[PDB]
Amino acid sequence: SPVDAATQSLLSEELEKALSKLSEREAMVLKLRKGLIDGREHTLEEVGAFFGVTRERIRQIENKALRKLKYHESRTRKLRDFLD
Amino acid sequence: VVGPQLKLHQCGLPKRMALELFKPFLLKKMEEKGIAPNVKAARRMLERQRDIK
Amino acid sequence: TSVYIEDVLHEFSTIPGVKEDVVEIILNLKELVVRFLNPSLQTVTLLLKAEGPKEVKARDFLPVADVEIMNPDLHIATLEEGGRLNMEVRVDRGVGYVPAEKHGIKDRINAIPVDAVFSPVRRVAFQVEDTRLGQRTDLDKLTLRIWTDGSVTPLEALNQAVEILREHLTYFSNPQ
Amino acid sequence: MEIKRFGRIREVIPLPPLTEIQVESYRRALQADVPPEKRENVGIQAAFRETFPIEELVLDFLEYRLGEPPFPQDECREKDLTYQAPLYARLQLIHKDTGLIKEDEVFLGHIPLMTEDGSFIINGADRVIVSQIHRSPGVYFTPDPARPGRYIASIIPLPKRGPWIDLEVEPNGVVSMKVNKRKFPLVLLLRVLGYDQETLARELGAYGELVQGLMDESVFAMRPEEALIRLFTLLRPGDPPKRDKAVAYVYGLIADPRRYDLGEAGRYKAEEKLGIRLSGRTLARFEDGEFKDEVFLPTLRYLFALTAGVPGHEVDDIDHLGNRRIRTVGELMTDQFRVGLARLARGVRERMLMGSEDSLTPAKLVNSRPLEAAIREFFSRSQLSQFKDETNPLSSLRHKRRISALGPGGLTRERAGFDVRDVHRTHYGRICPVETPEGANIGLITSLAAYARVDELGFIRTPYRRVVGGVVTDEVVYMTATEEDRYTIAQANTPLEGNRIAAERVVARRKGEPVIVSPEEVEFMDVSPKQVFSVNTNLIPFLEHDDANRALMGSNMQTQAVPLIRAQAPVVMTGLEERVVRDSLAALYAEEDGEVAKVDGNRIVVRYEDGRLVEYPLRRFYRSNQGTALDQRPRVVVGQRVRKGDLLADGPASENGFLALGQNVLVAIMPFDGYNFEDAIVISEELLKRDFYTSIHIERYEIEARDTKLGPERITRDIPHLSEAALRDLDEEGVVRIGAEVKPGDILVGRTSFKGESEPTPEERLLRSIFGEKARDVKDTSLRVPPGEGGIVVRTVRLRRGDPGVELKPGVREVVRVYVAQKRKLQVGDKLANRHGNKGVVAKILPVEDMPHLPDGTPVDVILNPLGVPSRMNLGQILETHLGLAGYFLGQRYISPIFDGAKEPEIKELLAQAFEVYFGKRKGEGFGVDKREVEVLRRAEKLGLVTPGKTPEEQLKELFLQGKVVLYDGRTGEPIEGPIVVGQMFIMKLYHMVEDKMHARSTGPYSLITQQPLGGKAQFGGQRFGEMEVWALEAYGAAHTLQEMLTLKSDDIEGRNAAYEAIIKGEDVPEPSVPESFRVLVKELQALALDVQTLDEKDNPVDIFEGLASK
DNA sequence: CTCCCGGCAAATTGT
DNA sequence: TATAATCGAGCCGGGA
RNA sequence: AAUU
Repeated sequence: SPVDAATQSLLSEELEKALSKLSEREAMVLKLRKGLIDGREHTLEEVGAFFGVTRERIRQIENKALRKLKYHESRTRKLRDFLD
Repeated sequence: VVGPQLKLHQCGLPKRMALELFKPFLLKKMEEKGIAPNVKAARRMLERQRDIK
Repeated sequence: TSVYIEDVLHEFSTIPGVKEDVVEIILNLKELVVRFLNPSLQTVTLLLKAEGPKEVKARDFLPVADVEIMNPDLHIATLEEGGRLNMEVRVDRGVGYVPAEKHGIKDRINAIPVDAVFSPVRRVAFQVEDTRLGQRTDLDKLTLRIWTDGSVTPLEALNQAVEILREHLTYFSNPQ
Repeated sequence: MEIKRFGRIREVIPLPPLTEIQVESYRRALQADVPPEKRENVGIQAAFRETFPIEELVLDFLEYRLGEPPFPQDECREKDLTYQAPLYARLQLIHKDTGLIKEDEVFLGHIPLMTEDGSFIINGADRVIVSQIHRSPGVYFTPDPARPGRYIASIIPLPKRGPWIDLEVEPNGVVSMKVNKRKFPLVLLLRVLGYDQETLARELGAYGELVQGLMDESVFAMRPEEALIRLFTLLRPGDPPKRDKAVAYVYGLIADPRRYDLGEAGRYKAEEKLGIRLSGRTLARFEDGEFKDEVFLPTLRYLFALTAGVPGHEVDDIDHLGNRRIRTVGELMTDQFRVGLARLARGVRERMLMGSEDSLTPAKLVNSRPLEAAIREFFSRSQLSQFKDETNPLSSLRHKRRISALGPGGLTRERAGFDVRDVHRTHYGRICPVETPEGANIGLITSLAAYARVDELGFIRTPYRRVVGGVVTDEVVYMTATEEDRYTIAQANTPLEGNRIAAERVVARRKGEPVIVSPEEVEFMDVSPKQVFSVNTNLIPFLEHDDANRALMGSNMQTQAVPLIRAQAPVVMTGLEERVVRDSLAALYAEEDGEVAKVDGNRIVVRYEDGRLVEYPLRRFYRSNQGTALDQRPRVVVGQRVRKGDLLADGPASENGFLALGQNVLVAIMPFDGYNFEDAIVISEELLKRDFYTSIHIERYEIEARDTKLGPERITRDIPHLSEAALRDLDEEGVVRIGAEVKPGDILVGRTSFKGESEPTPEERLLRSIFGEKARDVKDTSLRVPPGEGGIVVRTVRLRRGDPGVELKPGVREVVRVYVAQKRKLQVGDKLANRHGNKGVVAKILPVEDMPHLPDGTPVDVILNPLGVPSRMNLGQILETHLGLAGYFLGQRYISPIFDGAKEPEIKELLAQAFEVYFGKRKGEGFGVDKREVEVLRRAEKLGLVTPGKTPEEQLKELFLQGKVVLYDGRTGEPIEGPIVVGQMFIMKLYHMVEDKMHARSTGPYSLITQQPLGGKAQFGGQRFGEMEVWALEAYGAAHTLQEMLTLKSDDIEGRNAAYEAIIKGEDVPEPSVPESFRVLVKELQALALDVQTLDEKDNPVDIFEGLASK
């Protein structure tokens, strides 16, 4: 619907504004894990193979990426209203 | 309904009707005035009738 | 302004042993004329408990200090053998006609807000008759007839009316 | 208070039972309470005898029985069940070869039962079967429009029970017969019946030029067999004319009492017109191996004699109510039963071929599915089975007495001209001339007259009193239209002394034509004026003073009156308002004499003479079809001695047993500051204060939880992402608690649905991930309050799968229903009407101090503009007010019957007595005439209203006798410069309420193929801006406004999305794109193999699909 | 002539 | 998969 | 089937 088209579009734009504020390496891992790239939510082992690191290393940058993401959110209050 | 007091260029329009008909315009104005944080939040406020201030 | 009847969730209910449905009962409570003797008292709460084959009138309300029921003969509910009526009616002081949707006053969860006709004045007419000071003619003799429910007095009404009008004429003082 | 009744007419008979057209018809069809050997051959009984025996083994019908209903009436409505009885039939199978007899009673399905008040319950909803008017079977003779001196004879059977036949005499001189659009010389058929020229020449020869057109030598040269084969080849080309085949086709067309049915009424009309006797309902017989004629020769004989001008032969008026008959509920239903029966017979023969030809009982041979479906089809989808109108008790009473010319076996709306819609003279006393719909259906749907009853043949009869000599008997004869045309019928108001006619000259009718006649010539006399009009029309006092077009609106609008909590009977009644409540069945009465044992809100227990203690439960706040509250209230007290037929409880819209469709209000007739303009109405806020025109309304909300391929929908209090504020009033299970106040947006029933496969978007996965609330499996589908609705929750019904007594449609776990009630105070935009057709919407509500008021301080209730009267010519409302004024002060109500009513002198006498109370009170209380009453009196005497030189009291009385009073403007205090008409009027609040009609939409649902907004308030629809609306924008030259209608505000998808986004960002709306419905048009033309190309100015193709449709 | 196909006001609601 | 079964069941105007 |  016009509302939905507007809402989803605005959401895609705010999500990207927050991911560019992450290093390229730690933003790409989050996109691969939640399916924003390729549509599939990749396992921890697979993300290890594409960046060539250990399954535990990839879990670590996801939490620090997600934690840093959480910090920028508490600061700018940008993504809160899309939770409905 | 007849509205004798109107000037020829006027009509009576129910407030509840106008809120729906002008809803997109209303959302923007609710943001300029601090009445809502942003457009998405403003719409949620109009959804429940008891939430309308 | 509000009514709570025990074991009644809403206005469209009906009470066993009682002839009147709750809608009619509240319709009867709207005729209750309740005088506050103490001018500082803006709200009260009348209690009523009745059972058995009796016709509840306004007298059966439990007497409260500084409060007089001006029409104790008013019919409220007709109860029959085994009928049990226990209620709490909140009475307020106010002005004009404030409908239930407007005030929405509820002392408790199961309370039914009631349309409030606050005004004590039942009828007002005024006669204008011819009179003379014996030199001059077409003078006016003014007679105001004022009927009331008794909570306030026809005279008290007139003074408040005059006092309102006087206070209103003051508003013409500061021009811009 | 006193009830003063007017009128000098003594009505010898009461109104008939008003629902008898319904009640008696179905009882007659079922005969369930009759023991089988004594059932007459009619209705269900006749249907069985027609279908059986089933030949091919022979299966024969013994008897049927109807069981008791599986569920009572209240229960069916609750559970969405049809109220019906099990039908069983005892059948015996015979093997004609063996002699074997196996007999069993087979179950044929269920038959729907009619309730006490004449309605049905079909899947939980109350329905009415509307009687159907149609052409009576029989033999008719009409003039041929093409050739003036010639005529056509038509033999017409019951609908779908045979073909229509036409006997035309062609210009060449031979008598032609037309059947199934094919014509031939009728002579051929005469020879097949076994007629020989000797019989035919001698019989019709008397008519000189005609008998020779019948003579054809070649036809006589062939025996009835050659003539039968010859005819069959004419009617059915390509079918080999096998001798057994022709008998079979022709027999089925004429002699088969199974494939061709004239009415029983058809037989009588035929026997009566041609002066013969029919052995049956067929035009001919198969007897002694050959065909033996019945109808054709008498019909041919009459046709020749009429063309010749033989005395005693007339043309038939096809709109005469003797030749037009009513098909009542029983007959209509039985027809569908017969069809369902014939399909079951087709099933029997096919089962008498397949499987074991030996080992078969009736139970294996009969499949009742065809029968259950035919009846279920009639009740669910027929055009004569209508949703009951039960807005108020009168709504349903009127519905049952309606007569439709439409439906399966009658006209279409595009197929009926003036003749049928006209008021025929024979409608007098039978069908009401006033009560018909305004608009497209005018004259097709009508209403049964009050004293009319439908006889066994289906003709409407109306009562008349015998007059022998000059004495008016008390014996009433119900007459058909045909029989009425014989006598001279005097009017009901003709003066009487005792039983003797007291006038030397009376007003009477001969064939409807008015004529003046001496008492010696009076054969009968009308029973009453009431007998000419419907029940609704009869509720309008002073009807004799109202123009019919307005009385029509008066009738119909009483149907729409909403039951009021304070509802009152009119102060001026017609005397029918008691009977309507009683026959309606809303009110509750005492069976025998007795004593009241108990009185409750929920019940009344009565002790009778019998000693037996009978308990009558009361229907309290039940929701009718239209959402008005049907609620019964107890009118007696414990220990009251009641007689047989005494009132026990008031139904809806009844007051102490009298029909209460509205309130009696004090009305002033005068313009008021333009709030009165063009029929608008001004009301006093005092009406709301005392709760006049307040009505209770209940709306029903429903929700299903069903099994899905994604998992079960669940009704739960657990709804993703919802606050405790939002869930506050929901119980443990997720259902709103009884009594809560619900407003738009509020949750009624909580429900979860499993998120589809394209589950949360990766965008949504990451957003939720940020907040550390991992994404849920289910979504919130809860049922919510629609915009503009809401109220107090009075009921919840929950039906699951696996609880005793309930099984839902496949896949549905549970169904929850929420009943929400509202007390509606009268408001601006609500519609009011009186019984004379004055209708208007409430435009202004004044505080009591602005209302015009009487000198003694009493303010008026309603101000109606006088500009509504003169053009409308409905003056009954004016007389109603005058008598209503008298009654306001005397404290009385009146019964003024239609056409025998209160007359002016009598109203004036009552008004004088009122003035004494209105004025003498004041003079004794120590008040004299007012200064302003003098000023108005001055101006009134300039108007010729008062006589100059009389005392003010005398003049005020002169004005009061004209129904006018001095009126003070509550704003000024100054009088109205002239005396104004004031009195008590009966006014109803109709079912059209702004709350229901107000609607607005920004954006919302769109349609699948067109992508245009859906329609209607219930779908949150957009308004249709149709062709004519586009013309308006075009004529204004508003091109950009119009383009918006065609694109951004409709089916331009890209445009509307972009336009919305711009408005919420504060930008101006963008220029539109291609409407999606044009793309639909293009592709639909491609599907037709037509190439549609949008081209630029260079004639190069433009792709409006933007590459999406090209490889 | 006869027949065969095309037309036959708008918006709204309701089960 | 093998007795034998063999042909169905609304009025109106205008244009070829 | 209603409303205008």
